[PDB]
Amino acid sequence: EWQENKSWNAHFTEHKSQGVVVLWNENKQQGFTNNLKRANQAFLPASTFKIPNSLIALDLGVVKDEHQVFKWDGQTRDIAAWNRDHDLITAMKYSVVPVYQEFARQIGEARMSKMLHAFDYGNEDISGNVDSFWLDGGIRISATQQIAFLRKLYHNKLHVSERSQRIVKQAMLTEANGDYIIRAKTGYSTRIEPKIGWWVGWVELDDNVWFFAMNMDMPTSDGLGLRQAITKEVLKQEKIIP
Amino acid sequence: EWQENKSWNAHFTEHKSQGVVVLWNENKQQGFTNNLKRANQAFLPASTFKIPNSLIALDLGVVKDEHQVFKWDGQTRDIAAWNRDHDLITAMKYSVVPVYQEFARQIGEARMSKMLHAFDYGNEDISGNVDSFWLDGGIRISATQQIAFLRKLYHNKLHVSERSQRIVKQAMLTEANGDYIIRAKTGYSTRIEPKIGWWVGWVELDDNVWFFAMNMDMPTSDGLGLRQAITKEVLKQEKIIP
Ligand SMILES: [Cl-]
Repeated sequence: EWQENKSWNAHFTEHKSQGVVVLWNENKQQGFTNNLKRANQAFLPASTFKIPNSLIALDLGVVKDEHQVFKWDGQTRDIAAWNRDHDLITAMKYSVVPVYQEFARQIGEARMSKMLHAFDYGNEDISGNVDSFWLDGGIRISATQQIAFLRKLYHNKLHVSERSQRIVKQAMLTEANGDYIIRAKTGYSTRIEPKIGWWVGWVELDDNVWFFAMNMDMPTSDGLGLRQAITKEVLKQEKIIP
Repeated sequence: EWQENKSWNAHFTEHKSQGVVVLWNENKQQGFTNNLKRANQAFLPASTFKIPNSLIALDLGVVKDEHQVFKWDGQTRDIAAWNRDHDLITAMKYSVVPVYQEFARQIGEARMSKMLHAFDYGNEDISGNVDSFWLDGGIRISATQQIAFLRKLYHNKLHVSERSQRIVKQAMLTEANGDYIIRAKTGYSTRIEPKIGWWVGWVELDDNVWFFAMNMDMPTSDGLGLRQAITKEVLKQEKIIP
C-alpha cells in the first residue's frame, strides 16, 4: 500500500530544490512518498549501482574480501580521494568510480547482464560500455525499485551468498549512534540529462527498519549535501530519528 | 613493543578516578598505555564477555541470527530496558544480562570451557555458575588480553565460523560517522570487589585500526559515562579522532 504525503515538499521547496523521497515501514509493510509519479520515474543509478556491483564482484571472487587493496592506477583524476589505494570499504565511502570500473571489466558484460537479472534490478539493461553503463548506458531504476532491491539485501534474500550481502551491508555503513544506524549509498548522475543525485538505504532502529530512496535534480555539485539533508528532514518530521 | 604514557593519568585524576587505557596501533604493531602494571592486571570481564558469549552461541546454533527474537521471561528487573524482547543487536546494545545467561546455560559448561581455551581468552577458568561466571566466577582477563582477543576477532582468526565473527562485529557497532567507526562493548563488574567499568573495542579509520581496552574503578554508577569519555579523550590527545 502506498500513500502520498505532499507535506514533505516543504523540505524540497525550502532548499530551492525538487525531488522525491520514498519511505517504507518494514513492520507495517507500508510505503510513503511525496510524489507517486517521480517515485516510479526511472533514472540512471550512478554510484548507487556500486551496491549490486559489489555483490556480483564479491560472489565471483573478483573481490576477495572487504580489505583487499586495489592499487591506484597512477592517473590523476579530479576527485583527489580517488588518487590513492582503496579497499571495498573506502571505495564505497568515497564512491571511487575507477575501482568499480575495473570490477565491471573483470566481471564482463555477459555475467554482469545475467546476474543483474537475478536481482530484478530496474530495467535489467546494461547496454553501453561495460565499465560505464550505470553512468551513461541503458540501465534505469526508480526509487521504489531501489527500495524493493534494498529490502532483499537487508533480508539476505538476493541470489548471492550471505557473506557477500553481509560485506556489502558493512561497506554501506554511513552513520551510527545510540538512536539509529544508517546503511546507504549516494549517487550522482551527470553524464546524461537530467542531472540528479541519489541517496538510497535504510535506517535501523531498535524495533523497526525504515528503508528509504530519494532522488533530486542536481544542476550543480553545490547541492550534493541536500541528498542527505532533505532525507533527514523527512525522517525527523516523521519522528523516525530525533 | 610497549610504551608508557603517564600524561594520560591527567584524564583519570581530573575526573577523580583511577584506571588504565591501552591502545594498539595495528599498522605499526605498537601498544601504548598510561600504566603498564594495570594494563596487565586481570579483572572480571563482566558484560564484555558478551562478545565471546555471542560468538559461541552463534557458532553452536544457540542463536540463529542477529534478529532472532529472545522473548522476555516475564520477570521485571531494575533496568527497564531489560524488561522487553530483544535480539542479538539490542541484547548487546543494552547489555541484557538475562538473555546472555540463557545462552550460557544452553551452551553448557563443557562447550563453554573448550571454546574459551580455543580463544586463548584470559585465564580460561569458567568455575562458578555457568550462567554467571563472567560476573562472580573465576574467569579473569586483562586490558592487554582484551586487545589480543579483539585483534583475532577483527581478522576473523578466531576458531569459529567467519559468519559468527562478522555478526558479532556487527552487533558491536557503537558509533559511526564520516571520520571513524567504533565497534566496542562496555562492562560493569559489581558482584565482586573492586567494582570497575570496562570499554573494549577498536576504532576503524580509512588507513588504520586502533584497538583499545580500558578499565577504571567504579565505586558508584555515577562515573559509567567516563568509560567512553576518558577513552575518547585519550584518542583525541593522540590525534586518532577529531
Ligand atoms: Cl556493520
